[PDB]
Amino acid sequence: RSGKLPKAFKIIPALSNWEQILYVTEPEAWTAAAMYQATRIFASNLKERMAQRFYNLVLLPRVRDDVAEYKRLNFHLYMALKKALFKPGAWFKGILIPLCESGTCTLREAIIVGSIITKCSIPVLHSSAAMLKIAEMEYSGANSIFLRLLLDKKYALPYRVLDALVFHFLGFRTEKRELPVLWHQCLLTLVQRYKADLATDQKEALLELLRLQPHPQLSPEIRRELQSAVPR
Amino acid sequence: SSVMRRNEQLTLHDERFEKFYEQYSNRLQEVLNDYYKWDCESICSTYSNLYNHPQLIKY
Amino acid sequence: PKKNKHKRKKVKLAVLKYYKVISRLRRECPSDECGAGVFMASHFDRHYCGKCCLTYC
Amino acid sequence: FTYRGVDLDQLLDMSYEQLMQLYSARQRRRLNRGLRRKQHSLLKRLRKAKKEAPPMEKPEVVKTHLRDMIILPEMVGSMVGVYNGKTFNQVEIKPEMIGHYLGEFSITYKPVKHSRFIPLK
RNA sequence: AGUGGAGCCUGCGGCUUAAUUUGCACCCGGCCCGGACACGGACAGGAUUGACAGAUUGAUAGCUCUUUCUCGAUUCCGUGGGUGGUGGUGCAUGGCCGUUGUUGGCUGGUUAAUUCCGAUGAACG
Ligand SMILES: [Zn+2]
Repeated sequence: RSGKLPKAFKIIPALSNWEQILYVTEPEAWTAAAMYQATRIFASNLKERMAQRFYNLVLLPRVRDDVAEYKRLNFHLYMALKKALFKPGAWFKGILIPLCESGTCTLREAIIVGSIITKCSIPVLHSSAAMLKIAEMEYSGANSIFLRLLLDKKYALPYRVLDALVFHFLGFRTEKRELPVLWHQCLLTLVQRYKADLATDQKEALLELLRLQPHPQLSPEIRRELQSAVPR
Repeated sequence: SSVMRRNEQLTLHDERFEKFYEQYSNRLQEVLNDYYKWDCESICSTYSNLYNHPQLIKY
Repeated sequence: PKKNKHKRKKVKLAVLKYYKVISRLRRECPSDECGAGVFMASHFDRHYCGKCCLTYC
Repeated sequence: FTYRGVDLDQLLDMSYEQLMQLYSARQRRRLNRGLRRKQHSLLKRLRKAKKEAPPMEKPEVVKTHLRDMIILPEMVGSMVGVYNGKTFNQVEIKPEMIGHYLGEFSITYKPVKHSRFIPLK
């Protein structure tokens, strides 16, 4: 509940055989504040790789089945996930992307960790890596949220990342399945932020995408933003 | 990768992604041994109304 | 009784006190991970390593 | 002063276990049932307060929430402040206070301190 | 037979109270956290993270108050009648339950005990 942690628990960042130590500590039987303190000590004084392993093994299944149980995130769990975000690279390669090819990510987890994305400034290079590794993977109802919010981060986009994203939109030519209003929201944020970085072939490419995949409400905004774009 | 590319206008940085896709004790015994009467309405009766009268002009 | 968040004392040029001119004005941490730059906090009775947290008196 | 025909000096010199018979039944049952960690904690704090005092005047005040201490002869002369729910009452432990609880000496409630029509027509 | 009288208990009012919660809800103290967007400030000369020891405290505690060691861009300060999101709430809306017969089929410790825990399928209408 509260009070000082034992000093035998604050040495695990410097301890070698961490796997059996965490296993005998029974990772499934923790409370919220103890997990928050564990993420604090494993994101403050720790290195990248075994912190990433911690993020894979313990934190991600716990937050997943907790939001399955309660349809919300606990306060200490939210603080723990923010403290996991304090180390960018381990968090991306350990929490976000593993949840991305997990395939069973729901909308609630996606919007929660996207809110966690938006609440803190991240490095541009890790964000570009996230966009590349999320554009190379298949489309669902959850990865688009990270697309939309990390385009709303409005960073200096590398152009290979732009080629990967437009290559995904090349991947959507002739599919008939009705992609939601959130798809057009992601396209709206993309053409609102990076209309000044698009070449002409990108312009007519998204134009014929608009022709092939229409939208009764937001597609006039996409036509307006494409026709009012200053070339790079 | 793709086939449609930059073609113009000043690529700044070189987009390092090679570390992302291809990524995937005496102190012990020492801490082990360390383990073991007025209000706003009544006060209005205090104010008088007979001191600073302006001088009256009669008809 | 509102809880004000702590603010770190922004000291001017914290680096510019452990050297001369050459040598180390503070001693060095003798640990395995700590050394050759991990300088030793010298408080009025006691000595501190900021990474591995050794207690030297 | 004396308590049950016993003076304070040997009362301090008496044991914990056979002081029990001198008290009343409530206190004896409490001493049967042991004392908790906070009890010896504030015992150590009042001892430290007595130790660091100059030998001419009374020691410093030690304050607590803990209302269910029985006053033991160790505590005679101490400067103890007990929370009565809102404030702290500071009291000197007299030898006459030797049986009661601390919570008796800081009351948690305040005393209660609490024109006819005549016809004119 | 009573009640209305008396003592005591209880219910509404009212009075005292920090509170005497109400048609543990109340009070006194201590923690913990608490947007982005825009614009202006500080930031590698360094933003910021973690911390032993001692203290305040009703108690301990880098969740605070001293003294410096370290992490370094993972940033933090101010102003908005501008939105808002881990918000609450209804409708249309796709999947999925339950709802309105017939015949078969033992390593271990433990107890009085084939005792206890512990490993360990089919058709017919
Ligand atoms: Zn060291």
